[PDB]
Amino acid sequence: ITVKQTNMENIYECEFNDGSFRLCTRNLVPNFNVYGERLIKYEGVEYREWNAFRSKLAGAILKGLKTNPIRKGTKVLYLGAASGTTISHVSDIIELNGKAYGVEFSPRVVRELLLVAQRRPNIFPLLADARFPQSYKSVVENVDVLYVDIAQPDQTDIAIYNAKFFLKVNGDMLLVIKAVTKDPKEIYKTEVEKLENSNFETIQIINLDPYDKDHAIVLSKYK
Amino acid sequence: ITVKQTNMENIYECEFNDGSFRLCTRNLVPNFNVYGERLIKYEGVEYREWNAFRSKLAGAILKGLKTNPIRKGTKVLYLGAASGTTISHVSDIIELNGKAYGVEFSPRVVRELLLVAQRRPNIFPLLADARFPQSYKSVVENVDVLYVDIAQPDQTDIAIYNAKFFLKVNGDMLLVIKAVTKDPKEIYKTEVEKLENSNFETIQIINLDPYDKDHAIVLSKYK
Amino acid sequence: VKIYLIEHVIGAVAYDENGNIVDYITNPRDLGKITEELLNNEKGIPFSATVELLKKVNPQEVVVENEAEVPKLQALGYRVSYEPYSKVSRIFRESLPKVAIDIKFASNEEDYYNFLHELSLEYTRRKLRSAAQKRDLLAIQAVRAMDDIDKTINLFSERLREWYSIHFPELDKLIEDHEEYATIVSRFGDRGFLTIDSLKELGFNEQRINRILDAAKKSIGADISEDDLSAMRMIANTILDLYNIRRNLNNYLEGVMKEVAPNVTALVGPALGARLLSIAGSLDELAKMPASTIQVLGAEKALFRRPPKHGIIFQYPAIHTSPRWQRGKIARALAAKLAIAARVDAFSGRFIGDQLNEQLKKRIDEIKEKF
Amino acid sequence: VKIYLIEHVIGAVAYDENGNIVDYITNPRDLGKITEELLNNEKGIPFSATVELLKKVNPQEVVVENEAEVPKLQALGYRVSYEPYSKVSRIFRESLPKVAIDIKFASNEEDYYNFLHELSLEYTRRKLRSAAQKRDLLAIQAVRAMDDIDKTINLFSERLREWYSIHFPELDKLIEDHEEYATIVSRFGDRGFLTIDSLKELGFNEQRINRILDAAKKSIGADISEDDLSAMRMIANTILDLYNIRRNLNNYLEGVMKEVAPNVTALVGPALGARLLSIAGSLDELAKMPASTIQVLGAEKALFRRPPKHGIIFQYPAIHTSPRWQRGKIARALAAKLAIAARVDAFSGRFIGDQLNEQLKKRIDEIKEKF
Amino acid sequence: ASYVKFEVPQDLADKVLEAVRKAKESGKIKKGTNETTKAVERGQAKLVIIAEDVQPEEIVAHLPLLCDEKKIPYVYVSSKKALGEACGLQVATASAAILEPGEAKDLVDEIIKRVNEIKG
Amino acid sequence: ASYVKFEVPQDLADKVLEAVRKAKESGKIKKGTNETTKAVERGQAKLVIIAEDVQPEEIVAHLPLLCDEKKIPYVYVSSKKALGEACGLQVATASAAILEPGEAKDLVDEIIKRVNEIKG
RNA sequence: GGGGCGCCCUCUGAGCGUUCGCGCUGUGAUGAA
RNA sequence: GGGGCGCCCUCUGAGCGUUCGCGCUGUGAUGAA
Ligand SMILES: C[S@@+](CC[C@H](N)C(=O)[O-])C[C@H]1O[C@@H](n2cnc3c(N)ncnc32)[C@H](O)[C@@H]1O
Ligand SMILES: C[S@@+](CC[C@H](N)C(=O)[O-])C[C@H]1O[C@@H](n2cnc3c(N)ncnc32)[C@H](O)[C@@H]1O
Repeated sequence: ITVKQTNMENIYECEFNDGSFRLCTRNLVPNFNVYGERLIKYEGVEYREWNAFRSKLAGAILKGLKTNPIRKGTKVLYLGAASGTTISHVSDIIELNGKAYGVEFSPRVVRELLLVAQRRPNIFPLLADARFPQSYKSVVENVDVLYVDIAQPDQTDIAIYNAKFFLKVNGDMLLVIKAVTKDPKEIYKTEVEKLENSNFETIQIINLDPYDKDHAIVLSKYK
Repeated sequence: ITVKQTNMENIYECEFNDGSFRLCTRNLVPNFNVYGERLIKYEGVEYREWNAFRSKLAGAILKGLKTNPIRKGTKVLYLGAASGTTISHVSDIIELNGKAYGVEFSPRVVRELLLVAQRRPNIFPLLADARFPQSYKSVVENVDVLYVDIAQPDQTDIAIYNAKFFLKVNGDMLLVIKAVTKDPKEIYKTEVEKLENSNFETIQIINLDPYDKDHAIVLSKYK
Repeated sequence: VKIYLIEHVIGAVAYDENGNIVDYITNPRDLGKITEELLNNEKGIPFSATVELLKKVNPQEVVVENEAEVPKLQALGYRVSYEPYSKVSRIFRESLPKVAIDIKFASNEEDYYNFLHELSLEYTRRKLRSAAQKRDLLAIQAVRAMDDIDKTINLFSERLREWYSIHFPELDKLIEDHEEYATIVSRFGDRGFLTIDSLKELGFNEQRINRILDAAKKSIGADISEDDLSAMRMIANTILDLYNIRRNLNNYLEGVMKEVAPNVTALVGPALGARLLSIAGSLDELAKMPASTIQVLGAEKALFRRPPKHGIIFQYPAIHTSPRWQRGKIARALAAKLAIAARVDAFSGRFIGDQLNEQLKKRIDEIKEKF
Repeated sequence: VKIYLIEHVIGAVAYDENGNIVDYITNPRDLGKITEELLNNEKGIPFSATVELLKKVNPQEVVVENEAEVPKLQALGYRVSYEPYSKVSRIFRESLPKVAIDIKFASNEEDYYNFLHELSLEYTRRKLRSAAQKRDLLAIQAVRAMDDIDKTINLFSERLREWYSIHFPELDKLIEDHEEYATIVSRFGDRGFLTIDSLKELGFNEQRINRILDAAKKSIGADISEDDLSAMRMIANTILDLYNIRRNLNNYLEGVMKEVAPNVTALVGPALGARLLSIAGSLDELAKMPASTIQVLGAEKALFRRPPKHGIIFQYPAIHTSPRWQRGKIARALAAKLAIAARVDAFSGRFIGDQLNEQLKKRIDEIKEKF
Repeated sequence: ASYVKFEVPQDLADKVLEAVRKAKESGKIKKGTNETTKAVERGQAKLVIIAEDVQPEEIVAHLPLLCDEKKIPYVYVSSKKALGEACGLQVATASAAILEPGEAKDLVDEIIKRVNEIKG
Repeated sequence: ASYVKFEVPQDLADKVLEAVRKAKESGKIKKGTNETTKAVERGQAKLVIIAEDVQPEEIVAHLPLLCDEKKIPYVYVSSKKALGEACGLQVATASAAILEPGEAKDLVDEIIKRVNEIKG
């Protein structure tokens, strides 16, 4: 067992006795997490295992995401919070000085998000439809990164709508698209690429195969 | 989850949801094993996880052992039986038609071997010193493979002594030596290589790093 | 004189066309009020803070963030328009950590986000509060399981102690904590596997470390082998599992208790409120129980004329810390406020915990100051 | 006329210089005898089968496998020599599966290895039988834990059933097996996650599958979400863990029971023999208890003049299968042979289970044939 | 108020008040939310009187759905201060229950048959 | 035999046999390993007689270390067949105990003082 | 070990503090485990 | 022949089956929960 600092801030890698590497986050709240993810100690500090197959974000990092906008003190709007797995890790990366506003739709899942957001005082959970940013306009704040992972056919302009509401100028956006691999570059993803180019700037398009054999992420800068 | 047949008989590989491969044996006795190793089902048949870091043999297989003498119907003399972990897997590979005579010295460990050898009717446990094959000459049988893994400085000729007792002509021998890696081939292991060449034939020398950062295995044919 | 209207958790803020604060009315730090007004803001009803703000400015034209409000504000006789993502509304949120202190909603950043946290949790439970019904019975099963786990731990630890005493009799009386005992059996096994540095990795002072290792060599117990160790460990690790499951169920309990009956929870706590529902049968059956019945939910003491008698409710820190003579007068006050809390959650109403705790605090302080 | 002497589990075999059988005396299939003679062979004392073999040949010169025998065979007046890995001794072992049948030690291969298995286990427990003393008390703690686990399972399963009935009331009466119930909760959770092919993967007949899924749609219970599922699963998986731990302790029990008191075990079984030691306190205290005291180890029935009265020992298949009137006469016979078995293991003596079971079998058959 | 099931005329409202006043010196009544709820559960209650101006409303909202279960009628009064002083008290009461009518036996029997018409 | 603590002369061996025979019609004795062990535990036993030729030996090996604990002397006899027929039985006995000496009161008191000398 | 009637159904129900102005109180005073 | 205190109070202790030859038995017959 060994814990090594990686390129991206507050994100680590975990060397194992069997040789395998699993992504690592600094556990912001010790003692808990309990049953599910594996807990590990190395030189005093407690760390949490970040599986790259459950998390689309963790997939993207292993998939070679060049620049990660989520770091220490980052404020994020997370559209598609779900059961809380993936945000708990951004909660860890963000640290206490940054904040995570999470918006999830189905009640069946939000109740789980609550438990996660209970112990972590940087996650602010919200039961709301992402199509109506007016509904949480009154609760949230202007953020630095827009993470959008909704089970909708029209995600692209649901995010855009949300962006001109809360996303800071010169900010960043991580979109999740149900995207297939050849030797062009982004001509394949022009439908969703050009739709943004009306008011956004494309940086990276990343196909999540084989970590997620369906989706792909588009990192974008807001003008 | 998926189970695929490998080169060696009665030995399988286990594809996982997280991608990792762990060696696999056909569980000869179902329902049990219980607490410790992980139990898995695939298309009716039950399989047992074979960890390559605890077992020196499993290390050797992953380390690229070209020819394994232990197959279906093999009779083995296992010198250094210990707590039973590794023999239970050869018990599985051997199947009911072959037999495993296990010799372990320290009582503290044999009692555990008994529990393992209880449920498996192909393992015949023996509390005995491997330096005195006369002590079990009366119980065992002539075998096909000699596995020797003793915590002694003089293993090499303890095995040789045991071999001319029980090992069949044209049979095989797996020795474990506290053996370092460069670009000769077996000039490094000449001390134990030449000692055998008086009456044995060397086939493979395998350094177990990093599965076992100390030991190495020498597969040998008896003339 | 055109005013841009911002409605937020902190209150109502009037801006000019260039993002300068013209006037503000600050929301009070009450979770119950802000939550309810936020639900109204979705339908288009403005904050009472907005009505007050608009009264003390009476602008020429107002422009609101939300289009649902336009008619409701035109009903008061104001000229109303609607911009969605206005340059003003953004500028407000760009400086949101600061303006919260600037309008005097909070003293610093920490307690603002500590408020926003308590809120975000409450708000998103109110939208759940018109629930998938049966939730109270689940909490009952959750708190009963915790009692079933605690009762199990004692059974296994006693058996583990009696078993392990065969190898190490000295350890049984050295640590009366059942958890720590099972931890030592888990990672070590044999006595001679214990080191000075291995024991500090669990958080032990030097005065007990030198008692354990001195007893390790001076052990009267017999030698043990790895059959017994692997067998003892099975129970030892299960004890450690149950100790986790109990702490984890307690976290689950809080999440259900604050969702189904949040007003009861704010008074007594999650665990005590859960245990009250267990005796009643359901949430509705707690509301039908009057103030006098709640106070005596031990059931064994009244039927004579249970363990920790006069009310099961006395586990409350104000009846436990305070001396024996005050206990009668406090138990009534708690049960009276518990009665309200039950009925208000049975209707599935708002949050009134912030006032009820302050109403109980005033009366507890009025009992302590009467000698 | 030079003879090579081979001593083995099957018996004593005399070979000529070229690996041809000259004469043999076969060992009887008694575990007790062969084990004891094998311990003697280490010191150099020959098998009684060898003494008989050498008498019916009286060779010119004998050559033995083991050097410890040379003096002990020269004491009888034979010319003795010693070859270690003789070409003869190997040839014997080269054909060992066969010669066992050839000298009529066994009828086939299967039961030979089935004997050799029972032996290899016994032999290597005899070398352990002069034990690191305290072993009996461990077995007591092991069997008490099994009773503590069984008592725990019922507590958790009842709680799991009452909890899960909120989501699925129909399931509680459909499966009376506590294990199967917890398995369904573990891998599935929500009712609508169950398929026809998913249920056969656990070993269910078609007549009950169509009862479950028909009750799944016709469920009166309320909708549940993943808080409750993850919470219910904690208990459900723990029940499945304990069900494993119990079966695993039972395997550990056998390994201790056959080591510390193998003669008691051969009569009643591992579990019943363990439970007898629990009431006594130790192995020595069972030996001091006479035949009459063992028979009445219920302690509650005798103090009146317990659950399944006249002796705790009646769980034995011969007192349980046979009718009510024979039970008095069998209970004495078992307790009499149990008395011997206790004292013979208290001295840490040989194995006499193969004769004691045959002695009890003859007397049970003599009770059944008297109408 | 949302816990008020039916509209109550002022004539029947004052005739209810007079029915309780008579039972304070000729029969037996219970005063206060706690005791009123204890009367309906036991089955001793004949008529339940509920105040309309209670804040927060939730304190008495359980009674109407409790009284329907044990088949006992209930009537609303427009004021809590007018119900408090009527019950021989110096403070206001939220709900009152009647066990023994006394001299208001014919006055109660008229009330219970007038409220059943405006229900359905 | 290894459970025999001390060497017993044949003269005292036959004088022990005669002491039990007299107690069968003048006193009370217990016959058999089971009853003999029950006598020593209760404290009713005065003298314990053990057979030397018992197989397996382990059936009676507990008695000598039990009788030392409750301070009761014990003597060995060379044959079990000679102890069986002496006790008025047709089968052999492994051990016998005396509770009431009867006409062998002076004969037992001589035995208990002759065995204490060959012990130490 | 089996069933039909009433009862406690699981506190009491109006006072207490006071500087004699008035305060706290049936949205529970006081008396009990 | 009659009653109050402590003690050992941790089944009983010699027979049963039989073809009338003899068998199974204090290394526990038979009687009980
Ligand atoms: C594929 S999941 C995201 C998984 C997440 N990264 C994790 O592992 O924790 C997408 C989620 O978006 C939610 N969702 C669907 N429609 C939504 C909407 N209109 N607004 C907000 N969330 C929505 C769904 O409930 C679904 O669980
Ligand atoms: C390194 S361990 C083998 C581990 C084994 N492969 C496993 O994982 O199950 C070697 C064992 O040989 C045993 N041993 C030591 N001396 C021996 C001897 N003289 N004869 C037989 N076994 C011996 C020791 O008890 C030790 O546990």
